[PDB]
Amino acid sequence: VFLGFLGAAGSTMGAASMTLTVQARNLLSGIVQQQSNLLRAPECQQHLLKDTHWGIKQLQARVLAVEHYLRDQQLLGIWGCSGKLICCTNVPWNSSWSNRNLSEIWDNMTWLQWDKEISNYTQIIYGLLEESQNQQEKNEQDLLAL
Amino acid sequence: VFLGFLGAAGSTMGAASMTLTVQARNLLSGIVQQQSNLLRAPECQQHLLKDTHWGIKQLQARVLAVEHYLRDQQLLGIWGCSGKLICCTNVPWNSSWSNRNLSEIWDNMTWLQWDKEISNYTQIIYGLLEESQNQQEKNEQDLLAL
Amino acid sequence: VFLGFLGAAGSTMGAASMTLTVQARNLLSGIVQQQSNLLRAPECQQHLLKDTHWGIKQLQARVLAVEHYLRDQQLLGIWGCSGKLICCTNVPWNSSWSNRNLSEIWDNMTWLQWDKEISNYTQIIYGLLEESQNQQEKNEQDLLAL
Amino acid sequence: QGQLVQSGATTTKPGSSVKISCKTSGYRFNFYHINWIRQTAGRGPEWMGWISPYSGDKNLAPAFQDRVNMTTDTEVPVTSFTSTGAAYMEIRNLTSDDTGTYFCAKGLLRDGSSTWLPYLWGQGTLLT
Amino acid sequence: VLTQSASVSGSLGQSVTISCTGPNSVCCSHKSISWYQWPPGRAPTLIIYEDNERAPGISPRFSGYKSYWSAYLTISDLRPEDETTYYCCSYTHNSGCVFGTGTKVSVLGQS
Ligand SMILES: *[C@@H]1O[C@H](CO)[C@@H](O[C@@H]2O[C@H](CO)[C@@H](O[C@@H]3O[C@H](CO[C@H]4O[C@H](CO[C@H]5O[C@H](CO)[C@@H](O)[C@H](O)[C@@H]5O)[C@@H](O)[C@H](O[C@H]5O[C@H](CO)[C@@H](O)[C@H](O)[C@@H]5O)[C@@H]4O)[C@@H](O)[C@H](O[C@H]4O[C@H](CO)[C@@H](O)[C@H](O)[C@@H]4O)[C@@H]3O)[C@H](O)[C@H]2NC(C)=O)[C@H](O)[C@H]1NC(C)=O
Ligand SMILES: *[C@@H]1O[C@H](CO)[C@@H](O[C@@H]2O[C@H](CO)[C@@H](O[C@@H]3O[C@H](CO[C@H]4O[C@H](CO[C@H]5O[C@H](CO)[C@@H](O)[C@H](O)[C@@H]5O)[C@@H](O)[C@H](O[C@H]5O[C@H](CO)[C@@H](O)[C@H](O)[C@@H]5O)[C@@H]4O)[C@@H](O)[C@H](O[C@H]4O[C@H](CO)[C@@H](O)[C@H](O)[C@@H]4O)[C@@H]3O)[C@H](O)[C@H]2NC(C)=O)[C@H](O)[C@H]1NC(C)=O
Ligand SMILES: *[C@@H]1O[C@H](CO)[C@@H](O[C@@H]2O[C@H](CO)[C@@H](O[C@@H]3O[C@H](CO[C@H]4O[C@H](CO[C@H]5O[C@H](CO)[C@@H](O)[C@H](O)[C@@H]5O)[C@@H](O)[C@H](O[C@H]5O[C@H](CO)[C@@H](O)[C@H](O)[C@@H]5O)[C@@H]4O)[C@@H](O)[C@H](O[C@H]4O[C@H](CO)[C@@H](O)[C@H](O)[C@@H]4O)[C@@H]3O)[C@H](O)[C@H]2NC(C)=O)[C@H](O)[C@H]1NC(C)=O
Ligand SMILES: *[C@@H]1O[C@H](CO)[C@@H](O)[C@H](O)[C@H]1NC(C)=O
Ligand SMILES: *[C@@H]1O[C@H](CO)[C@@H](O)[C@H](O)[C@H]1NC(C)=O
Ligand SMILES: *[C@@H]1O[C@H](CO)[C@@H](O)[C@H](O)[C@H]1NC(C)=O
Repeated sequence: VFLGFLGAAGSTMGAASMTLTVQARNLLSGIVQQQSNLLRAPECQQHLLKDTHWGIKQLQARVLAVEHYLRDQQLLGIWGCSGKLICCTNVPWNSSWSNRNLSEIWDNMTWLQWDKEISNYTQIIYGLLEESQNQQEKNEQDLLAL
Repeated sequence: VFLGFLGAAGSTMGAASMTLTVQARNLLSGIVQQQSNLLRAPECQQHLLKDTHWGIKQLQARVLAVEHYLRDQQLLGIWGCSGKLICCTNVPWNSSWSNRNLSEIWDNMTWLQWDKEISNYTQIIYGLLEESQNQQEKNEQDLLAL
Repeated sequence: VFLGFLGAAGSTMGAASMTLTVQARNLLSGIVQQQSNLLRAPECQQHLLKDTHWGIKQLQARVLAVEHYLRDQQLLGIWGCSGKLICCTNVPWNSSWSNRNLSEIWDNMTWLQWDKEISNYTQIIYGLLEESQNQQEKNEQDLLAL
Repeated sequence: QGQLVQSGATTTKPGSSVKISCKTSGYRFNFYHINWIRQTAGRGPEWMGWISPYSGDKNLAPAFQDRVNMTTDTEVPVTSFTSTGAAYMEIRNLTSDDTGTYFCAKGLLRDGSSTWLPYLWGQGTLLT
Repeated sequence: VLTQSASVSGSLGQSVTISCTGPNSVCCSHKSISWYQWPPGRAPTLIIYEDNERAPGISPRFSGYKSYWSAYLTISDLRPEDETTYYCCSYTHNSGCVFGTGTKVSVLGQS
């Protein structure tokens, strides 16, 4: 049985990592009903968008949502993890970020307080994540210049 | 020789499966000409978008198209099939959906009447598709908690 | 040390191919600040979008940017290279396109003058790129009809 | 596609200093190096030195290490991928054995191992 | 320093090979070998860009080959314009070109 959207937000990181598809779905099934415009097709043409800037304003909100999706898919793309929800990398874990052991992290902490504890070094980790790939780019570069 | 956009819609499922790139292209080359705004750049500035809500209305139509693309790419993403056009999964085929044999399906049926015959159980198959991955998520979970 | 956005535009093709992540980032960190709407959330509500079509006009510009991103990710998708920045294909290199050897290309030319020299045959190469996959589609087709 | 024009030839008695000018066109003058080589009449021709128009770093043969001064004029843009420049070569002490044919050349590739290797030559000049 | 092999010729149509070698300080191993066609008192031309590859626009009849001690350059399908003087060189990335002594003689078939 599945706890529902964001159900494991108070669960251990391992339990939420088991239901990450659940959190992944609310990125799409909020935006499937709005792009549908099936219940919007007939109601006063296109919900009277003439002299109603809330209609455009509403539309701009829909744009922000798909724009955020594109930000996350871009990050998964430049880290070579586009197709997968869980991917391992080559970046070693610098201990200065967090000193907690594996058992304490995955069976004693929630993703919220973890993201709060590591929000300080997120940019650095992303930099290593954008950098580390670059050594794969370079190995492919060796295969390119023969 | 290539039958053209949606050319194999009346062909056997195997023949259309050979030209799925053709149907894939009309998702992009309708929207390349509109994002181009090259023939739109000079014609009365931005096609007079002041006091013309059809211009915004037009724009909202363009938004719906890229929004639908994002729905399909999200589904390919959460099924771990982002990079490929044909991917095999772990979900076994429950016979209650269709009792037809392989030869009758791929060399006697078109994709239209197939999609019509299985539209009843599409949501269930998607649920198994979102669920089955979750066992891969769990195998990666075993590799995570060591 | 990293030359910066588009820094290796005058460098040899090999050097730019080493810093393609740098050029890849300006697709996302221009559009992260605009979708943020954090500095836009409070300034006169939504930057007064009533009786200001520049606001909508501005929004349409943001749409064109994410639309172009979707064009490139679609092309990487239909070439089976979604997850990777460097991918090798099955298409052989027809010599009529360029007669230059590998050393002269990667250690003597920049990406600009290369793209200018090959802009003539880009569509043909894309056609082979959309076609060649189709033989992979067909191998998967052999595995489908058993 | 490029061209390397060289200055007019002149004969000067030994003891004085001189200057050779090598004008470029048909490529990006800052992309390829500039080499100066002499063909000795009666012996084997010898490479003399090379200098980068962009980096400005110069490396000469030990046979002309403290006897040659090189200078590269700033390139003049022509096309999006073509510039024009001037390369200058100088000798401090002149002698009768300095007689021979001289040439200026450009680089082959921009990077790699064969970067400063002479590829495209000038018409040449004659001496005393 | 580098001593180019003695001058050898041959009638048109056959193949001719010239070698280049020197001391272990400038031997052909661990160094890059270049070959040039140099008419006397005229503008030279580059043939081989490295010991195993060619320059842009070089006919494939001009092939190269380098051993752990000496290097060679072969010219197949001889033609009238092949009568010229040739020189070799040794170079690296931070050094300079060290020219060989030279091979000048080349003959025509049936004159
Ligand atoms: C919100 O936060 C709270 C934190 O407080 C969190 O509660 C934790 O929940 C997780 C699981 O979701 C627990 O983690 C696992 O718990 C396993 C134990 O579960 C069984 O045993 C419980 C204890 O029963 C004891 O007492 C009875 C007598 O009453 C006795 O017979 C038993 O033998 C045992 O000594 C029990 O409470 C539990 O619940 C059911 O059963 C009881 C009756 O036993 C019934 O009264 C309940 O109403 C309910 O029906 C169940 O029986 C534990 O074993 C496991 O450790 C390893 O063992 C299992 C094998 O059993 C492995 O499969 C597993 O992978 C482990 O390797 C693990 O510790 C955790 O203990 C809770 N922590 C608490 C309660 O403090 C919530 O889940 C959070 N919720 C969200 C949504 O985030
Ligand atoms: C729309 O729907 C229709 C359904 O009606 C569909 O038509 C089907 O088309 C598919 C292919 O697109 C056919 O499937 C394959 O057909 C292979 C046979 O093709 C050859 O043989 C045909 C029969 O010729 C017989 O008669 C002549 C005498 O006239 C005789 O000499 C022959 O030996 C043979 O006995 C023939 O019609 C066909 O067409 C060309 O040739 C004839 C002359 O022969 C000419 O008149 C035509 O104008 C045309 O030029 C061709 O010659 C069949 O063999 C194959 O089965 C296996 O064999 C081949 C090896 O040959 C394998 O490669 C293959 O993979 C198979 O394993 C297969 O059955 C199918 O038969 C059609 N069904 C019909 C017509 O009812 C349309 O394609 C659909 N279109 C779209 C866009 O969806
Ligand atoms: C814009 O375009 C220009 C094109 O003009 C381009 O310049 C090229 O830059 C690339 C690299 O970015 C060069 O490619 C490599 O260069 C390697 C050589 O680098 C060293 O050697 C240089 C020559 O020094 C000679 O002279 C000194 C005496 O002054 C002597 O001691 C040396 O032994 C040598 O003979 C040198 O200029 C260079 O720069 C530093 O050092 C000098 C002092 O030596 C100092 O004055 C400078 O200010 C600076 O601090 C450096 O020392 C070359 O070796 C390499 O070839 C192979 O070798 C290396 C191993 O060393 C391998 O690792 C490599 O992978 C290769 O296999 C390769 O050729 C290229 O030569 C330039 N071309 C020029 C200048 O014409 C710019 O980079 C472009 N910029 C952009 C952003 O696009
Ligand atoms: C992590 O980086 C810090 C400096 O940023 C360094 O002091 C520390 O030793 C590093 N930890 C490692 C390499 O484990
Ligand atoms: C498919 O599921 C139905 C119930 O939903 C079940 O009755 C049937 O046996 C299943 N078929 C299989 C497992 O092959
Ligand atoms: C490339 O294609 C042209 C015709 O488009 C052909 O003439 C040429 O031989 C081809 N080159 C190959 C196959 O190497």
